[PDB]
Amino acid sequence: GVFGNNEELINKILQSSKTSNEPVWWLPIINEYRATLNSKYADINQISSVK
Amino acid sequence: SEVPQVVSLDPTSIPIEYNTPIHDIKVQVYDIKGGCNVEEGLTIFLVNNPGKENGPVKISSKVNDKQVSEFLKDENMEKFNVKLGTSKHFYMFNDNKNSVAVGYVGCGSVADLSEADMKRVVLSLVTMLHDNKLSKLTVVFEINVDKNLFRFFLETLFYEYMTDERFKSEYIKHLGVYINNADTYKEEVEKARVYYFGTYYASQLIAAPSNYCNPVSLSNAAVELAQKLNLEYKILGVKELEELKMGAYLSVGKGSMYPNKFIHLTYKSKGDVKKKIALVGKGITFDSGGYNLKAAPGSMIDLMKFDMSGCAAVLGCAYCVGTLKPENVEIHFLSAVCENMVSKNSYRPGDIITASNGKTIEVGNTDAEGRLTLADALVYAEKLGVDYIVDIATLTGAMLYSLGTSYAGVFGNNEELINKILQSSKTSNEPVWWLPIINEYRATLNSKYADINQISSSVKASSIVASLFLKEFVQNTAWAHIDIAGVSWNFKARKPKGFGVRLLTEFVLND
Amino acid sequence: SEVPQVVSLDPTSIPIEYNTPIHDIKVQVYDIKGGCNVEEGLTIFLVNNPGKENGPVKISSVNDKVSEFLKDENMEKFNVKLGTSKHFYMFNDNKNSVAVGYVGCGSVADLSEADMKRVVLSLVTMLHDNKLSKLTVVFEINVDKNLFRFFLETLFYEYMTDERFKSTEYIKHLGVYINNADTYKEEVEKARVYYFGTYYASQLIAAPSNYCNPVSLSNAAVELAQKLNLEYKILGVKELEELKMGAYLSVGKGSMYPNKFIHLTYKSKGDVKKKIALVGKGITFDSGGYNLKAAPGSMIDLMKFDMSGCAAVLGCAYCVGTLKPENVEIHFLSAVCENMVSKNSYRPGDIITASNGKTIEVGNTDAEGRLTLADALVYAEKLGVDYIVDIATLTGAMLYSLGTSYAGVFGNNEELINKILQSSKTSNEPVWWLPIINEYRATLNSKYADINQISSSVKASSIVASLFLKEFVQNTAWAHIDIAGVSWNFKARKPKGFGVRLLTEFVLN
Amino acid sequence: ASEVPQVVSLDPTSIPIEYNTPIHDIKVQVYDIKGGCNVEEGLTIFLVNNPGKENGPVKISSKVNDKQVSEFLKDENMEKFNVKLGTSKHFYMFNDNKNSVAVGYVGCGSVADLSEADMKRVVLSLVTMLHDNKLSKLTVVFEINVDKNLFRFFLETLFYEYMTDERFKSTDKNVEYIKHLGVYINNADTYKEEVEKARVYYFGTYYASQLIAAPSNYCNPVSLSNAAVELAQKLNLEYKILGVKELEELKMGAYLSVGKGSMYPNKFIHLTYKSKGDVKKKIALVGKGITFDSGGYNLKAAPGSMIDLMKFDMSGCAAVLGCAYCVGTLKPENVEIHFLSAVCENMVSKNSYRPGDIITASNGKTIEVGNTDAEGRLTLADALVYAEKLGVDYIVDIATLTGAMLYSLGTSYAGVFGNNEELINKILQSSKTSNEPVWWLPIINEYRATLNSKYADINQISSVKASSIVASLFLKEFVQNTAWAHIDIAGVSWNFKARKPKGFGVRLLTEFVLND
Ligand SMILES: CC(C)C[C@@H](C(=O)N[C@H](C(=O)O)c1ccccc1)[C@H](O)C(=O)NO
Ligand SMILES: CC(C)C[C@@H](C(=O)N[C@H](C(=O)O)c1ccccc1)[C@H](O)C(=O)NO
Ligand SMILES: [Zn+2]
Ligand SMILES: [Zn+2]
Ligand SMILES: [Zn+2]
Ligand SMILES: [Zn+2]
Ligand SMILES: [Zn+2]
Ligand SMILES: [Zn+2]
Repeated sequence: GVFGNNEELINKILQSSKTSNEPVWWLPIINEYRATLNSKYADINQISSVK
Repeated sequence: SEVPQVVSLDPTSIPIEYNTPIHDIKVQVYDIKGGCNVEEGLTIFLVNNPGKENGPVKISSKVNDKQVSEFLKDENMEKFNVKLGTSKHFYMFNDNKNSVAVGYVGCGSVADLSEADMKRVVLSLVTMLHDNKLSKLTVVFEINVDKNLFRFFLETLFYEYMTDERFKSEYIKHLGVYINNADTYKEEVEKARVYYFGTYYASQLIAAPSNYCNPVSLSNAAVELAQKLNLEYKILGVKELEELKMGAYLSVGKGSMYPNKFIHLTYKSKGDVKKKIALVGKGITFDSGGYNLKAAPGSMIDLMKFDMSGCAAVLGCAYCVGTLKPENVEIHFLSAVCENMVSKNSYRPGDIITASNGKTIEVGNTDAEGRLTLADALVYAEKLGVDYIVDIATLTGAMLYSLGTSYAGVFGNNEELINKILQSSKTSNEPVWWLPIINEYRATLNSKYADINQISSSVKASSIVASLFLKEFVQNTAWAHIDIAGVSWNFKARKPKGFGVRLLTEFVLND
Repeated sequence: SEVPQVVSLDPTSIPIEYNTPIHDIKVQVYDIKGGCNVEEGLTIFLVNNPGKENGPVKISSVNDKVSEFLKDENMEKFNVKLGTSKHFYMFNDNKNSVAVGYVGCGSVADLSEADMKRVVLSLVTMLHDNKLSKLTVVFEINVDKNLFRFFLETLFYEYMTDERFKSTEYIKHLGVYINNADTYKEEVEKARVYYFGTYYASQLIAAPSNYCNPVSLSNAAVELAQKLNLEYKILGVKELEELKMGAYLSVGKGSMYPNKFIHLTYKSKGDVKKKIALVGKGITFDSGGYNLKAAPGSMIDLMKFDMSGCAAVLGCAYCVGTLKPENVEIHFLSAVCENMVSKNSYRPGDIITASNGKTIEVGNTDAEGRLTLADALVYAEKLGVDYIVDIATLTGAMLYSLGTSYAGVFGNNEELINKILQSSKTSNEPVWWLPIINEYRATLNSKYADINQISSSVKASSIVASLFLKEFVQNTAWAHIDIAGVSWNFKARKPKGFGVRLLTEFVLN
Repeated sequence: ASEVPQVVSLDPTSIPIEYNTPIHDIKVQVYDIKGGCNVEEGLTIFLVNNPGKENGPVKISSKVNDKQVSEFLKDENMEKFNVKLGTSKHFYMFNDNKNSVAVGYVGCGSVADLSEADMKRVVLSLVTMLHDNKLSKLTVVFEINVDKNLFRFFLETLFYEYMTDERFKSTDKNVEYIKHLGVYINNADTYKEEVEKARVYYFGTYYASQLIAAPSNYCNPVSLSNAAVELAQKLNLEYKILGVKELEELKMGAYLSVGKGSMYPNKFIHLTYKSKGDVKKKIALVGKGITFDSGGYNLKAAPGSMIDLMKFDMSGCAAVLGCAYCVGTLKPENVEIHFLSAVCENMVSKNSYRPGDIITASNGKTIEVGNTDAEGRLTLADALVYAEKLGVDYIVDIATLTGAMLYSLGTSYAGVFGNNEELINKILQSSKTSNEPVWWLPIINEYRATLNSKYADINQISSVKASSIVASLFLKEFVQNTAWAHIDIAGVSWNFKARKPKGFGVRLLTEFVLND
């Protein structure tokens, strides 16, 4: 699986995947799940409590 | 058909609300460039603050009321911030000594609002309404929304505002909207109200417990829906299902006290037909798992009336299509409805059953019941001679591990159809992500004795494997499969989402 | 009334022993001051020793010169460790062979509920391996009038052996030497009655579920009512439909046995200054339903025990019907059914309607007891009674809370709680008061129904369940006795018949 | 003051503590309702109910010394709103001086006597009005009846929830605490004494909360004992911290074994308060101080285990130090109090103690370990032996001991066990006046036999699921002839929904020390 913050880079990853013949699939970074990392005390949680 | 009972106190029909209080709301849209009137009711400003995170609230719209303008001055509003979803509202008297409420909902610091961002904004509004007895709500959009997102706003507002009290023992009458380019958005209002009910209608079917919503009662409700819309309808019973040789579907329901019922609605255009579309929905009114009983920690068996969400999504689409009445199109709404139960009459792990296309199938897990019924529905669908077959189903719990509770996955054998669905996901704002059918896993379905395995032994990646199974029952037609298992139920709100209704409708309307 | 069968070899009734060898035992009680004589059988001295580790035994009295065996020098070789025992056989003055011995009662002077039980098991052990015709017991320790009765009751119960289901002896006389004997004599026949009431309950609980089903159990209740002389009424499905008991009826939907609501009634010849309803959970087998008991620890092979509340209720009916109390009206209630897996069963998620109109969302088909108890409490309150006491094996959490010795009681009225606690003291069946915390009520707020059956969370399972039941009592003092932890004796692999003596002491006081 | 060991230099060497909180900067003024209410600057809130009528209409019943604000609050206008418990509404209006003021209410239901949970629900609603609003002044008007204790409880709880812990934030923080608090109530002069008593109890509670919320890399045996020393110094309390060598001398084999696997040396905390008066009662308070409970070789690996929460296993100690603050501040008369905690960390190592190991307590009793995750009773055992040698009238210990508390009493009520009815009844009474709910649970002697070890004097655990009772039976064996009580707060210490500690026990223990 490939995740990213930039479509140009991701597609380059996909393009390299095609020519290297090492298969990779694009998966989404879903911002709605970001709130599950809101820690009560630290700046951020390491993990969710959203499987 | 007569719904069988064990005792006389067992319900014989699903209660359905057709006339909702939402249908009583007169909606008016005004242009923002002209300023706001704040006479009656509750007035809410949707405000953001670009580049300053949790920044101060600043209203920037002239209001034709001196008492409310003093309230909305910057010195007073800077006492609030725009953190997404945050809200404040005050009750006060305006210039003519009438009681009004004014407030805001924070829309963050990001110009571009998402499908999720808009949902949290809407919930904040809804929280104020569930505490409000007033007759009018006015919403002022000091943010950017396209025509689609504005419709999504109304749909979501409508959906959340409505409360289901069928099993229990002061709604607004007017909705005002100030938005830029108002006249372009007016056409979205009544389209939203339709999309609203289709989703809520599906919601009612899903939320209905399995003693209320069973194969017979759901098929009866489908007929009743068809009669109110005027759609051709046909319910296939066991005897006909036996002569169509639908052994996979029929096996699944053997252990139920309720006869199998196959739902077939049809919309036909008065036009000439340039597209035939079949929509297929998973219709398991309760998934106990059968002899593969759902007893493992996490199985969520208390939630398993929801396993007919796909079917509900299809009926929800049927309402919208039957109401909006698109042209040049013929739509078949299909669902092989049954109940997956434990009994002496139940089918067993290891049983080899024969689908209606002649393929023999070895059952390895009776809780993989959905793909077995869908198999027969897909064979039924393709013989209809359609251009597109789209199935939607709460098929695999694995989706929770892959895409989660917000995005559904779409699989298919045809890239154009997949692309059309993604486009439909993008204009309906019901998020879908394209997932692969990896052909290399196909060998894991090779049975030693039967034509094909029902499940793999091996290859965790069950969502793909389930799609590989389904692909075997569509021979020569463009087909797509949407797993809504992760997204169907709203776990936080303890209610259904009615997911898929708007997605499928946008697919038939914009194609 | 006819028990349905799958095959002809299936039992159509519960076998019941009414006339036990215990009812055949001659009991007489003497004052220790007159001395003891050791004619026939086995004579046992109950002795303690304040300042023991445990310390040596010392006897004190015997009108037969054998006084010498029990001399201080020989007896000092044995110790008084609670439960320790030794008995020796000898020839007496009349050249007859007699057996003499001791049971150690520790050093704590006033013996408790548990400790006295340990004494009895030790006594019973000697009786089970010996062919005695008479047993004589000497109390060289001090006990209450109530604890003595408890001694007798427990003795009788542990001594009795259930052989109903076997394919492949008892003493006829019991002697007791104690001081102020004339004060204890009234306790003897009361004990034998409490014995059978307890043993009767034990018989019902121990009866396997193929023998003890909703029909066969309701039949036994009628037979009990008939011999006793108690007014009886048995509700079948058609009158339960009437009455709209949807919660109770859903639980039994998956069973091959029709639901039967048991209603026995006792009315005093006195004038009635108290009307009491006793309600018992009567699940003849708890499979758990679609929430099948498949998890480790569920003990599904024991779930015939899930009608212990019902059994306790009928056992109480025996004592009440026999002892015939004054100024009391008692209703013996149990909504009996079976929780099974079937095409006809109720499902997780189902919304059902109780007889008071409240809609209930089922979250776990294994939370079946509170569903049946809900309708029973509505029915109970409709009789227009002053006190409602329900007793049920409701929650396994009780094992984590109080364990296997003390039962928990919950309630809405402190006086009723006070009477139950007082009854626990004189009945010597240990009970502890637990709180109904209203702060947890919100966990039952359903999205669709009037109320949730269970919490989704809130591991305070016993308290949440008590909260559930309380919603079905509007204006009556009600207490709830949870015997899920105390009903079964795991070590001895038999029932305790817990609650029979507790409930009876409650109506008597 | 000892040196906190580090594995890397980035390891924290002290627990951050906020002593001077924005709450302490708040000027609190109390007025009598009979003089009327002035509707100021800031936000003015009415606490209203409607006795015997459920979700009934709102009616203000206190003279407002403003014609414009009286007119707005006339009930013609107010009955469109209801008093449903937790409900709240905001009002905007202009007063007699043509100034803009804010007014509102919080519904207090229909039950007249508000329980502690109800009042919390009232307070939580108040805090929502305080959050996201930049008020400079908050005014509360009591149109409901509360006794002196419940009024104090109102303040304590208000302060607690209003306060936000930002010690461990760096790149996350945003907007502003009120500086003034006005209270309108009838018979105000009787309630004035509760104000500063609340401010103290609040912080003792928040102080305990801060220690518990502190993660185990911050809050360890050394850093926690350091914080206790530092606290004693600010309060002029006598302190002594026992290290490994003294604990060895004192032969505390049970306590010392538990800490063998930790990189942090064991630290025993002993604070003391003595009145200049003559001492007429001596009390020992013992708190469980496991800075992290991994479970040891009985590792917490089962699904319900809550291993990320186990920094909270020193809540008992935290309540005790929190009590020390309150006592050290209020300075009670004729009393001598010992604040004790055997602090350590239960870890997995080559040096860890093993399941099956037999250890010797300071009173000579040999103990067979059956489960290393039952480490708390081992530390309390030596702490209780230490406590009794001090020659006190009462020994009260408080601990997150058994998860069974969640199955028995839940998350709201703590359990108390004991060997003396008069002590149990003083603790229960303290629960009433502190409004920290506690319920009396039994120590069942029939269960003592399962602690009968084949080789050691006694087993650490049974092999009988009544864990809280068995643990109490264990502890009872380490108090010979002194009145003793055990408070199991395992279920009530952490607020799961809020995702924070409660600081449970501070007010209960403090009230217990004060009312004799
Ligand atoms: C299903 C209900 C919760 C009742 C159930 C019960 O308590 N089940 C649980 C289990 O043993 O798995 C459990 C035990 C202790 C603590 C928490 C949960 C009881 O056995 C019953 O079926 N009564 O009808
Ligand atoms: C097991 C111990 C004797 C005490 C321990 C405990 O009670 N654990 C729970 C229990 O026994 O109910 C639990 C165990 C496994 C899985 C889930 C929950 C407590 O957490 C602790 O370690 N205190 O120090
Ligand atoms: Zn399934
Ligand atoms: Zn399914
Ligand atoms: Zn059950
Ligand atoms: Zn049960
Ligand atoms: Zn532990
Ligand atoms: Zn611990």
